[PDB]
Amino acid sequence: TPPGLQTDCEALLSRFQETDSVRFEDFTELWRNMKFGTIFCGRMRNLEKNMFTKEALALAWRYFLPYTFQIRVGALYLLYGLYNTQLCQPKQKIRVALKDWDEVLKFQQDLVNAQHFDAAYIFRKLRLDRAFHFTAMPKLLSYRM
Amino acid sequence: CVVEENDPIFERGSTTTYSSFRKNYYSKPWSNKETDMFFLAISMVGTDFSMIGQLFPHRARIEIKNKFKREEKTNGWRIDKAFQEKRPFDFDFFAHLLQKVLAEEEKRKQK
Amino acid sequence: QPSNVLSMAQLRTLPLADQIKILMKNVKVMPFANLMSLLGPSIDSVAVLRGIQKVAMLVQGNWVVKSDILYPKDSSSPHSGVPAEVLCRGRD
Amino acid sequence: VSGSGGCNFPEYELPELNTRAFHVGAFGELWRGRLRGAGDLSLREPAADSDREDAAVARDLDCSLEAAAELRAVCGLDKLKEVIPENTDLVTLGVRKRFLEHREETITIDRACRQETFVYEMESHAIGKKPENSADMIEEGELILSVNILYPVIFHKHKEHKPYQTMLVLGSQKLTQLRDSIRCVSDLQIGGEFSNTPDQAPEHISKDLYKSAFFYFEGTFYNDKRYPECRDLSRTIIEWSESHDRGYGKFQTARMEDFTFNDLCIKLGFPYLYCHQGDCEHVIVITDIRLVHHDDCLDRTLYPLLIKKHWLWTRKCFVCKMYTARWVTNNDSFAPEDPCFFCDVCFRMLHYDSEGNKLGEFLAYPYVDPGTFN
Amino acid sequence: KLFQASPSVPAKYVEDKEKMLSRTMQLVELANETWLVTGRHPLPVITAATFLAWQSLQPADRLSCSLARFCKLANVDLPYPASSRLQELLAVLLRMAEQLAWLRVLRLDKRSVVKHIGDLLQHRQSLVRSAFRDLLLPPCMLKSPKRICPVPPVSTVTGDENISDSEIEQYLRTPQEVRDFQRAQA
Amino acid sequence: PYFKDKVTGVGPPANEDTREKAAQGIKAFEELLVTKWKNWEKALLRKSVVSDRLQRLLQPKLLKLEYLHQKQSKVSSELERQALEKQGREAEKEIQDINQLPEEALLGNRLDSHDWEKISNINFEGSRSAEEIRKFWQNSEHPSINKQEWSREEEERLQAIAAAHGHLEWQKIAEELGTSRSAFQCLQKFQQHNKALKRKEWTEEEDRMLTQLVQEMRVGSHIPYRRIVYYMEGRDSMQLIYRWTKS
Repeated sequence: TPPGLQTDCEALLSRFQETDSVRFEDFTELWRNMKFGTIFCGRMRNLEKNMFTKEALALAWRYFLPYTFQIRVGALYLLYGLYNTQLCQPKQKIRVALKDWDEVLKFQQDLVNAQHFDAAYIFRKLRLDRAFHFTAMPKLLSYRM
Repeated sequence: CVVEENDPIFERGSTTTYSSFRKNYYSKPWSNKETDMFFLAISMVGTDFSMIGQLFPHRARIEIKNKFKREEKTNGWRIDKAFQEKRPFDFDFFAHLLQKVLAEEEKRKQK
Repeated sequence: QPSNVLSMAQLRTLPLADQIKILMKNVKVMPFANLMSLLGPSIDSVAVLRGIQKVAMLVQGNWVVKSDILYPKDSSSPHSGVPAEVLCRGRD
Repeated sequence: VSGSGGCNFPEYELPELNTRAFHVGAFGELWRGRLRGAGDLSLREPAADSDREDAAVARDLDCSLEAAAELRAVCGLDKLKEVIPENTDLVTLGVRKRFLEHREETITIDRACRQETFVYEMESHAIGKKPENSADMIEEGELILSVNILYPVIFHKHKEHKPYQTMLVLGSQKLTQLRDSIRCVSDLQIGGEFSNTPDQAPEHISKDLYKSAFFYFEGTFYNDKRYPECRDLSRTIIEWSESHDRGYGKFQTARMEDFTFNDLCIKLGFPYLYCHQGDCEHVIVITDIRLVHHDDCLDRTLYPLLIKKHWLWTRKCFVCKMYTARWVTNNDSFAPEDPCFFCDVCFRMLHYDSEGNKLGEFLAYPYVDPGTFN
Repeated sequence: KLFQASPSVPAKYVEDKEKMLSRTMQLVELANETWLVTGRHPLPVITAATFLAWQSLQPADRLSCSLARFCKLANVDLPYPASSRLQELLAVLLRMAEQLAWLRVLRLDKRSVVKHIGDLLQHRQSLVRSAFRDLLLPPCMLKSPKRICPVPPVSTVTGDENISDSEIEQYLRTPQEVRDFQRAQA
Repeated sequence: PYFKDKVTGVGPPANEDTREKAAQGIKAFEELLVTKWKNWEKALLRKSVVSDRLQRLLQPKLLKLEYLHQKQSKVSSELERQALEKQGREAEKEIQDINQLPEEALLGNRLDSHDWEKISNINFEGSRSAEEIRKFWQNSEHPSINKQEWSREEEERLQAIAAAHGHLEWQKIAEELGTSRSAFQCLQKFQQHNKALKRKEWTEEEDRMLTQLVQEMRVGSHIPYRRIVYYMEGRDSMQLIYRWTKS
């Protein structure tokens, strides 16, 4: 896992936890004042940036599944923003697990009747954007290394 | 019926087997403070091994007899000095020293 | 559920290579056309050729089994007891 | 023989090592069933759009066109931070600046990223490529499995030889396609002695002669029966396994041209075997199982194209060290080494005179260097 | 069972029965002539000799094999003093190597003499002769026994008939100790 | 890492295809490798060769001494006992002189008869092949080998003699060179210090073949110049790089 990207993700998750329960206004004000996304292009190499974004999305989704709705929505829409601001050529898809799809489906079924209008809208937009690529493990795994 | 309670053993090679001659004795060595308090118990009681074994619960009377024989065969002056000196029999303080020795061996095992 | 212990069915049930090897070890003299007719028309001529070229040699248009196939390394002459290498050299 | 009874979800067995047994065909079927698909078409958008968005939100769970407009106006690129990433309290920016300093110190411009550019090109080779024929279009939801094939039987105990090749395979396709696509240099290798006749063209290579090959996945032996010159080493394998009660249960045998990747019962992260040419064994590690996507290769005639390759160092001519060796000599007096290697011209000029007569006694064999495919 | 190749034991461990038996016989004759079996159990020495022969018949593939491993492979109860007998026999073999010219220059050890054990047994006669020229006793006796069986001071002092009654009095148990013993053993 | 999935290594059966491969002798990648030599390996080789030579020289003398001892123990005559003792002392003095001979002549000439397989399977535990040990001792370990580097005059003499020899066997070439070195080191230094053959100026067919290679087997921007040289003999890496990288 990436050392600094995980720390940045945890910091942003704490920032979203200290905000209101569920409201995009906090997302807007945070993006406006802090602008957590700073190291996206800069002056780096092709594969360096590619692996950076890949590990970022992978870990941000792996973290998505005990912490409350605040943390959950924060991670989900950090991923949403990182995908929608994808100026790179891969348009890297967010890595997902098999059962994670059914989990998010049950989550949407719950949102159908709840005070999560904006959240459901953002998740529907992310789904329509074809941004999810599902696998069996959130990472790559072998037996030799 | 034996519901997989025991496991088969791949021993007793039909070819042949040898002898051991040493089965159970497997004594345990003494220590400095233990030898000191043992000489004290000797000076306090005498040579009757029954009482020595009764007062030493954690050491066997056979081991006590072996130690006494070894001392008689190697260090005679120490046994002579022990018999010269005498101490009245104490019970409560002896039990306190036994508890102290238990704590000491516990600390040793911890080390 | 001699070297001719296996029957025709037990032979056909074996791979083409083993089939050709056994046929050569048994007969030691047989044309390619006869080998093809015995093995069957459903088997490829190139396959039969590749199988026979490894366990036989060409002699005046006919195919003769190699000497080592008949005389393994651990075998010996049944009449004189000489090693199999000398028998193979003599047959060659 | 039916598949092992197990749930489609890959429940974990060991921490971050591998999951339990499961089926592939039923897995893919349930995967396609739990979705809608119809998204691998790259037809998002190249006018009346407000009514379409209103109908979409009405059919969906939101049903709020004003909220949809507000959210899409908030989520835009005109409000996105090229510029030097500094003047802001950050954490990873320190590591970034340290890496940039190390680059300016040691790395020169943009190079030495050989494997990186290789991965980049091998991944771009499968971006939006269309098939030659319209009937070769990969249907939506096709299973794509990533497989690592470790051919070398030895490795550097020092480094563990972490990287190696990695390929992709389709579920609907047969395992014979993967068998034939495996780029094993042992197949190109050739036997026989050609010292007296060096100009003789090597014919009937090991690939054509030793057609014996088979797989082994969870006690299932898949033996190729496509060619009439294929033997059955699984016979001897089962004989050895059954000759003594070694704890190995009964194993099933099947054909390789009748079972596809879907009918297999595999474990992600578990090593399986692919044995051919008698002793040429390959460790198969099926790492990931993913569906087809419009960004990936949509041509079924080009799904086996290896996605990651390894840099195999070639054996150079031991004499001149300028050319790659092509012949191996044993028991050669003129050779400076016992297992010696020579190239064409060097071997010709060292082991033969101007006329071409064999000078000295030796044993020459065609040496196919490992780096023949690359 | 190192004669016939069985399923468990691979072929590398299988050796020649006649040659291994002859080697073990030579080794145990050397042990009997070097004062190794006298006073000690013979079977541990036999085990050590056969193990050394099995290792010398192929030192390459058997350099890492141990005594316990060999016992487990052969399905034989490992004797306890077998290790000590093996160490003593290896020391004797090292002495024979030092006696020999090429071996003493090679400067072998208890782990590299197994490959030359054969050369030792080839002419063990003169080697053992020279080794005895330059006896085998337990290690507890060869620790420089300067004072062998020290002469104890003869003390035949007898007096007239006794010494005194103070010793009788100090031997007799006092009433306090009698009552203490009675209370303790009540 | 392990590559023994199916057959762990306890009962691996030698199958028909395996024995057929062994018979055909297709040694490709695992049964022909080689590893660099080490200083302790050199020391072990020297010691083993010296010990083998000394043992082969002493075994006849040891057998003769045993025969003399048997004669002494079996012959009860006193007249012949003096001659027996004289012969025994003569053999003892011979052994003493053999052992006193310095450790410079007991190594043998460059080409002598020895038991390479025996020495290998006894000392090297089979790690080093008999032929490899033979070559290493014949052209890399003999004490008469000159250790000093070349002054480039040996290269001049070698090329001058080869220009008339024809570059066929280069054994008489090394003999005429006369530097107390092995033909291996000679040819190594020669082909390391000399210039490339420089087949011919760049040509259209060669350029188009290199272009086809760069189009069929190239990945990204890196170009396998070694793969290029493999199919194009008579070139050098640096010049080929600098030339093909431009125009």
